[PDB]
Amino acid sequence: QDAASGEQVFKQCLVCHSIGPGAKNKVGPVLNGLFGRHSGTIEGFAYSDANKNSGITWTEEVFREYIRDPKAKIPGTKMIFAGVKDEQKVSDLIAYIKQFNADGSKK
Ligand code: HEC
Repeated sequence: QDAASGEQVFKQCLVCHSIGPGAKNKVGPVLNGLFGRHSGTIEGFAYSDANKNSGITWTEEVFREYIRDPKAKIPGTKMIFAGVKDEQKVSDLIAYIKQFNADGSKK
């Protein structure tokens, strides 16, 4: 979707997550290079067993389902957040996050 627009939806996430150059782990783990990565693998982040042992691979479709209702997808997750219900917002959000490489540089 529209990355400029996803940047604004990302503000809800920024409180707990970093993205971009120099991103560091906070309440939540860095989101650089998210798509394609296996859940619970950012080094130095203390993941819940619920996330670490889930066996999830972060594809766009799986991100989509998770973000609408995190607790429904990963019961017991430390990510206590109501989710993003709006379809367009999710599509924008995806566009924004997809811009980043694992190192925080922009594709
Ligand atoms: C604090 C109140 C959070 C907000 C707001 C958002 N996230 Fe989050 N996120 C948070 C925690 C504590 C964790 C770890 C969960 C655990 O159970 O260990 C997470 C995790 C994620 C993940 C999975 C990451 C992985 O490496 O597997 C994703 C994909 C994720 N968070 C995305 C995300 C987005 C897109 C948000 C904005 C809508 C967002 N989170 C908000 C804490 C918090």
